[PDB]
Amino acid sequence: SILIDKNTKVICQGFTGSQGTFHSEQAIAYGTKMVGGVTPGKGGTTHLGLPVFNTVREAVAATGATASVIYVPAPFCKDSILEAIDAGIKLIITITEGIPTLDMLTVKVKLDEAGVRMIGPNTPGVITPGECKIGIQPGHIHKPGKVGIVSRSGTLTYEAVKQTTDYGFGQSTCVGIGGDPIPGSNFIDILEMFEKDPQTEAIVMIGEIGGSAEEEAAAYIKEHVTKPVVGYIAGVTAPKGKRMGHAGAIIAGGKGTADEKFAALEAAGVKTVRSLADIGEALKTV
Amino acid sequence: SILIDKNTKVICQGFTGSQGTFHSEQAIAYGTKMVGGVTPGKGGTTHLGLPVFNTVREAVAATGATASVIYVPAPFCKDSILEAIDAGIKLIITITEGIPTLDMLTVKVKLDEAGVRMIGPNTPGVITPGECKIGIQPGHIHKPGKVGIVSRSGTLTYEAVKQTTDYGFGQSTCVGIGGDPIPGSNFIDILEMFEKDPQTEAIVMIGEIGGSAEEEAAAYIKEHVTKPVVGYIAGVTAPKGKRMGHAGAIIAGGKGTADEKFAALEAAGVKTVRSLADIGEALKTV
Amino acid sequence: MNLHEYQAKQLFARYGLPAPVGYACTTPREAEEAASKIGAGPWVVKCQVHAGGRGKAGGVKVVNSKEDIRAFAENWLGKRLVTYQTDANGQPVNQILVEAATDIAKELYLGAVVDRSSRRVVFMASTEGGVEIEKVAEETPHLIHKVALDPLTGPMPYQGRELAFKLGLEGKLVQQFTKIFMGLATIFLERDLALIEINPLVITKQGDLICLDGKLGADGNALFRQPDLREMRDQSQEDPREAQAAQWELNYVALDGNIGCMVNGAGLAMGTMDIVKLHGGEPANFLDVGGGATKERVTEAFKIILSDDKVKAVLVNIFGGIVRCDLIADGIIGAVAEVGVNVPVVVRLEGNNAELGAKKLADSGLNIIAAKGLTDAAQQVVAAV
Amino acid sequence: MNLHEYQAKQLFARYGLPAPVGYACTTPREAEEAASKIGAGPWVVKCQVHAGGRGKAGGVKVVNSKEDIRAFAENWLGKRLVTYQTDANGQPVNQILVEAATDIAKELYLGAVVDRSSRRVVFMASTEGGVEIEKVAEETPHLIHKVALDPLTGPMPYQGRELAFKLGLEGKLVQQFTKIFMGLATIFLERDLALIEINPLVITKQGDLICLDGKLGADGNALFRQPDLREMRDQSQEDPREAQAAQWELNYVALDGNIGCMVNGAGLAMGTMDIVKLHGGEPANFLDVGGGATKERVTEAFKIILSDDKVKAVLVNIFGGIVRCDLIADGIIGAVAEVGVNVPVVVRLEGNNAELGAKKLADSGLNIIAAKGLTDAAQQVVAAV
Ligand SMILES: CC(C)(COP(=O)(O)OP(=O)(O)OC[C@H]1O[C@@H](n2cnc3c(N)ncnc32)[C@H](O)[C@@H]1OP(=O)(O)O)[C@@H](O)C(=O)NCCC(=O)NCCS
Ligand SMILES: CC(C)(COP(=O)(O)OP(=O)(O)OC[C@H]1O[C@@H](n2cnc3c(N)ncnc32)[C@H](O)[C@@H]1OP(=O)(O)O)[C@@H](O)C(=O)NCCC(=O)NCCS
Repeated sequence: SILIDKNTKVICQGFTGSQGTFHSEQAIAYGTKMVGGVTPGKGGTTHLGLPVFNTVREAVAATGATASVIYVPAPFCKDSILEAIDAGIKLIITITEGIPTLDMLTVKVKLDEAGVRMIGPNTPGVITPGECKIGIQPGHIHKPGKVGIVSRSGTLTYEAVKQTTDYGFGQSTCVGIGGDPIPGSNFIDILEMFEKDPQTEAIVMIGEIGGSAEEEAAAYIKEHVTKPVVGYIAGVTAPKGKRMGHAGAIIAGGKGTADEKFAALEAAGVKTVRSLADIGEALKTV
Repeated sequence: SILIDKNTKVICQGFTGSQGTFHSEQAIAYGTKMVGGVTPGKGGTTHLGLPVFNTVREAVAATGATASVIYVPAPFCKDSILEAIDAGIKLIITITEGIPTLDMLTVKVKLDEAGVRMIGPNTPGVITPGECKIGIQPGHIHKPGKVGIVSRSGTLTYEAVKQTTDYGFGQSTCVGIGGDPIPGSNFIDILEMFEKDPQTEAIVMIGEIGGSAEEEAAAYIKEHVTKPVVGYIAGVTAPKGKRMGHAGAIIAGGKGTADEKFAALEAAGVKTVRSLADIGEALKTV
Repeated sequence: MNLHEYQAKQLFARYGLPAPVGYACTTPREAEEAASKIGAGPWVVKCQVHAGGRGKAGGVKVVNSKEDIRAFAENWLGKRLVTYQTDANGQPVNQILVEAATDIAKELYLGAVVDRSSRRVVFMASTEGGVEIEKVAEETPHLIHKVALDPLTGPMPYQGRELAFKLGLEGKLVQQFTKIFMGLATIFLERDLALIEINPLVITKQGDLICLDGKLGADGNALFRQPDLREMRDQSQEDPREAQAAQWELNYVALDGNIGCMVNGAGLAMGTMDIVKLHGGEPANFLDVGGGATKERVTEAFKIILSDDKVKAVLVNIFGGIVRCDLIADGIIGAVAEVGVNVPVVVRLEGNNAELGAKKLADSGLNIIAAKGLTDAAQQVVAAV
Repeated sequence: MNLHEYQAKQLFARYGLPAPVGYACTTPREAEEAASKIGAGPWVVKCQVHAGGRGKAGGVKVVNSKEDIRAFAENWLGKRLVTYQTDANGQPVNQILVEAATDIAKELYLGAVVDRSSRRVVFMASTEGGVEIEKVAEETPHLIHKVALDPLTGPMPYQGRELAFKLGLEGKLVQQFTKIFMGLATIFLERDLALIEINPLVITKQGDLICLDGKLGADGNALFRQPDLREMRDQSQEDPREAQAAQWELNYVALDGNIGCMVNGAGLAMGTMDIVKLHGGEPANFLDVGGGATKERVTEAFKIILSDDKVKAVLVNIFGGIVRCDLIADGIIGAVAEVGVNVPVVVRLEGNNAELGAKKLADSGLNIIAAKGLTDAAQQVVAAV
């Protein structure tokens, strides 16, 4: 598995809010090691049986948490992400959707410069079936296994999870890198992690129109990924120049089309599927 | 020697200006490998027998220079220093005095982040007697030798140079780190360089009131400098809170006095002298 | 969101960047009165629509009399202009920009976007103005010059100078260019822009730089902190159904097909359209159900999808979410029933109680085919057509 | 350069940061008229001088009648206030700040400077307001909290919050503090400041934060791009000779001694003062000759140094520079001759033609001892006294 496991201690920024409460509850049920949350002005109280703090730094000092999930509304994410980086957090999972591009641009530079890892924003989360769950994904469809999944989307990912669970392969860890233009981590970042992960025997890569993260991963897979990879790209029927939901799902300058990415992954010897329904099948074929 | 030698190719930013012309001329005479200068709007012409370019990038592409000396007036240094960093220059010597503190603060971060080395600003320059001269210092008083010099001042440095030349020791390389509050390189940076330099057998450290670069070097010398170091601090008779010429020569918060620095260097076992006249002597004593 | 050329120039002006003297007009009377305010002719009249290629479509002209300005205005106000960047309906022209003619010496190109690859804001300059930059790129790439804004230091003069010199400018044109570069870079960062395109950036016979045209795009995600921009949105320039869907927390985009798609998730939405296309179907739209699939939201979805007479069938594909499939099945039934859907509806539920839901659907008595598996669902909707 | 408290508060106001309601007055009449404009008393009257410790010196008082305000004003306007931070002459009081009294609940400390050690702008907060922060530091360091501004991102709310919580604030006082933090950080960066000190930053009985006092220092090197600040400089608060020297490109600072020093270079200047002190002398000043040692500039130097009656001798020490020692020797002779120096003058020339110059000096016939070596020069000036 990668990023998280049964021993990862996690705090929640936006802990006392609607989504923060609901999903933290789900995580606790799943068995995730939630040790407390942060909500400026509500420090000193307790929520979901856990301690609430005024600052990320206080929370870390008291719980030694190393990961933080963010459920803070867009307007304040640049602030809470930078606060986490400063407090010492090493892993940040930002669920929030709607963060300004120019904000992530700066945050991304700081993340790299500071050596902190962030998954997202605009992602369903990260999950190591059986060990740890951080995000909004339905736990009951996952199964401890050997396939690692990396996707730019949410519900589309569940399809691959269901299939890999049905064929019995199960999942090592599921990482949603998010649907924004400038994510904290991209395909290559996660791919390299799966390569070094002994528990991961195969990799499912799920992408969509927009940008060139996929094309760049293709070249990287050819060059540094020895394990088998099944890839799927959504957006063949999409029009150029229009945003299809995700802030990143847009074909700009006529570059970054669905077919373009399929072709790229194939030239790198990646098993690509043209029906999201056949991911499980193609996997068995390896 | 350190930083520069007989093979260092050098370009001049502010090449066609008054100081840029005069001192570039002196450098050429000394034998420095000046290969061209940069002055926006005067590209395509020739000055002092060398080519003038419109941008640092053009100059580098044509001469392969790796070092740049800056003679641009303060208001435009942040711009020309960042231009050099971008063009690929690896060594920058900024002679300019009067640069805004907040400007150097940002430039310093970029320098480190980019892995580029800058001596200054507000410095007489750098010189490896017999091999290369970059700055405004009088060449005829130097002599190829074994003593390396690091100073926060200008003319005060010449005293040490004359003495080391007179006692026959000579100099390996002379580095003026400048008199500003936030310099490109500090004592420790240069010290470490002298330690690895086989040609340098001894080190003369010249400082003054203000800040704590000296105290910090003391600790570093104790810990990582094995060669002998003679140190001199100016400003014993100076008043607290007043600027004594150099933008950095000011005792703030009552901390950073002359005696304070002497004491610090002594606690680290550094041969300190209380009369700038006895530097040569103390050196012989080692 | 996009802004009109006249709106973009007004902004460049606020930031001290040269633009022709002009006036936006809503009536033929304002248009002809603009002439005298501008000065002596000839004058340029331009229809204002978000799409480009207005010239080729005849929406841009140079006229010589107030009488002609008036004729141009009475011919376009109220009509829809159709360019190579619009659908067949084109866009409504509710504003005519009337400005002073410019003595063109040379046409340059200056733009800026957020390069997803290098993760920086990047400016492009070229001597090939007045041409679709994309072509210049693929054909003569060496004629396109770029610089990236440093997140740590912000735009710097040496960068504006670099482009100027690469474009061969010299003399006062170099400072003028740098000023424009610094200005646009500042707007980009301050107003949270996404796109900037000065095409062409003209050098006048009199020897000055002036922005003959301008295109701006703002980051929608940042409008919460861009009060002025927020107010400049022109709804008429888009499909009304789009804004209507956004209101109910749905993402919609119309297409050409007879098969409607209602899916939860953007990726899954596109994937479902693709699989329908794969089995010989023609997707009529893209509709990603953002909020929970309540009876109310699903109802709005149907109404919006079906507002297109081309739709003959509707494929619904929903995976998990925050509700149970049996509950969602009820909502879909309630929805279909209340809207009175007059076409076959193939549903594909998956997740918690997937079967219990399929059951309720199969028994609804309504025209609802409860598919088994995505491939099945796809084949059936394509069939029902 | 430094600003007056009233000038600082006016700036904080422009940036929306609370300060008492007040007025700067130049005549006793303006002072008493201020009372009614402010409201009901009592009122606070404060002498305005750059130095601190005004209170201990009796320059700060709370009065109860217009009559008293008038008396205070007539007593200080025109006089020089002497504090533990001024020389014996103190500084001229040309302005009386008259403001509304404040109901103090608690006194805090908030400041900012450029930490040379970490190379960042750093803000300090403490619950120990109304006290020389330096003392709080060395005695109870754990009561001083700091944060450094990130060059890449600029000030951030979470930082203002951090300090607020460490100070034990809560409720609306937390947002109020953060606002003030963000504001001061912004001023610091935008106006190129060097120092900021709100001491004390008061919490009122009514429960609000207000800046009872304020101290600003601007980076002189940046004034070329700070038009407003440039105009706020108050020459009267410094030694007039200093500004006078700067005009002729000389750096001067007066001391207590009988030996004047004229040296080229700040480091060498301090070093020469030190060596004189070392051999039993008492340096009367610091004078670093910036520009070339021309006859004219050297003349000004002499005039300025000798303007101090305490000076009995003058030591000149010049090393190289951009001229030859023989030429400089002539300039010194010309200078001494034209000023008509009435005290011994020991000169020490070094560099190109050092001896040829020493000769011209020894033969000038004037009262000029041409020393051989710095130590010699030092011993001789000390001697001549
Ligand atoms: C992040 C998001 C869920 C927030 O929505 P929400 O939880 O309903 O917001 P709420 O107002 O209920 O709660 C937010 C809380 O953030 C907190 N908050 C604000 N600024 C904060 C900061 N800097 N640090 C920590 N907490 C902060 C507040 O405490 C607030 O709730 P409270 O004050 O009532 O306790 C929403 O903006 C979002 O991104 N939704 C999309 C999720 C999504 O679809 N993701 C992609 C899936 S693939
Ligand atoms: C830098 C300094 C030496 C300039 O003085 P100067 O040479 O007389 O200034 P000039 O105006 O003659 O020349 C400056 C040149 O910079 C150029 N310039 C301006 N911006 C530039 C940039 N970004 N890149 C390159 N050149 C630039 C101009 O082209 C000008 O030359 P020009 O006359 O051909 O136009 C002066 O600002 C200074 O700081 N002196 C302090 C010296 C000192 O005390 N050093 C400490 C040593 S101990």
